[PDB]
Amino acid sequence: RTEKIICRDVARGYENVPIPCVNGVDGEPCPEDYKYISENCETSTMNIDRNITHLQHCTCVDDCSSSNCLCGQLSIRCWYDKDGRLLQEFNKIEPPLIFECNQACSCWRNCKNRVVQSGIKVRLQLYRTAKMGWGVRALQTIPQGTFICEYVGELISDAEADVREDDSYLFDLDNKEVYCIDARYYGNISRFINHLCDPNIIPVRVFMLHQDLRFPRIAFFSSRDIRTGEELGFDYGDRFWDIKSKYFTCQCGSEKCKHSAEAIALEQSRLA
Ligand SMILES: COc1cc2c(NC3CCN(C)CC3)nc(N3CCCN(C)CC3)nc2cc1OCCCN(C)C
Ligand SMILES: Nc1ncnc2c1ncn2[C@@H]1O[C@H](CSCC[C@H](N)C(=O)O)[C@@H](O)[C@H]1O
Ligand SMILES: [Cl-]
Ligand SMILES: [Cl-]
Ligand SMILES: [Zn+2]
Ligand SMILES: [Zn+2]
Ligand SMILES: [Zn+2]
Ligand SMILES: [Zn+2]
Repeated sequence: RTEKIICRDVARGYENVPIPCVNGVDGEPCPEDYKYISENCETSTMNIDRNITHLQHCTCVDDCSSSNCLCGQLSIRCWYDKDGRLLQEFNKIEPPLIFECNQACSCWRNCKNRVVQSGIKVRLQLYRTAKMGWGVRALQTIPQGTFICEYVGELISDAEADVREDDSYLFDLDNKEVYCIDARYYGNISRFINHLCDPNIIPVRVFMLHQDLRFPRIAFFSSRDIRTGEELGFDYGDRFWDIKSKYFTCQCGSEKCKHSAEAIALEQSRLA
């Protein structure tokens, strides 16, 4: 059985780079049960605050690399280095909110605080995994702290999420009324990223063209150096697995697996 290229670009030209789809495992064609979108969509009135006068913004007359950048200060500091990668000191456990520069800033569109809004730069592939359906892998080495892709989908209310049958593609935007990104019907490449118990990417809340704090955009950055061919994955969290472990178990394969049939059996036994 050969590896076949089934789609030259699942994004249909909407990303900076093509994202091909291949299958070397089984006879499944390229997934078509969803609509690919490169940016979040709305299917109801969300009333996002898009008032330009409500934007906090910088007065920077340089490239925004000084500690005088208001946008950086909103993030404690700008966390991007000269090549757009998170600093080694970045809090990978409890990430701060990132405020990127925006249309109200005095700075230029190429300033040092515009990583997420510049879109996908790394080379990714949608591929058929052995045991986890479709997944997303790197076609190249990716240093720690590199922006990968955004978690994109349909913005829905908590109450709408509570009525959705298929909850397998939900990303929660928790706050203190709350919202979800549902990637089931409308999503980007991130909808295909599997759970790994030892993750190589972390989600980060970012603000760009608006600063309505109810609607952070979710940016995945590598949490360590990623090798060519390595499957991308993040921790779906204990909530997902509480609901789902009764239906299927984790196939991540890691010695550190917390959600496999074996690991679940050890915990059920260790309970006695
Ligand atoms: C199965 O994984 C998740 C399920 C749900 C879920 N599920 C059900 C919807 C249909 N009803 C009948 C029962 C609940 N509801 C909600 N929310 C939003 C916040 C809390 N609200 C009070 C409840 C509505 N969030 C979820 C988040 C999930 O994983 C997120 C991480 C993994 N992603 C990245 C793949
Ligand atoms: N570690 C893991 N073990 C087993 N199945 C997983 C997994 N991570 C993700 N999945 C599967 O993928 C769903 C999340 S959506 C991720 C893409 C999915 N593999 C697909 O083919 O479309 C989960 O509900 C589960 O069905
Ligand atoms: Cl094609
Ligand atoms: Cl409102
Ligand atoms: Zn600035
Ligand atoms: Zn700037
Ligand atoms: Zn700015
Ligand atoms: Zn696992």
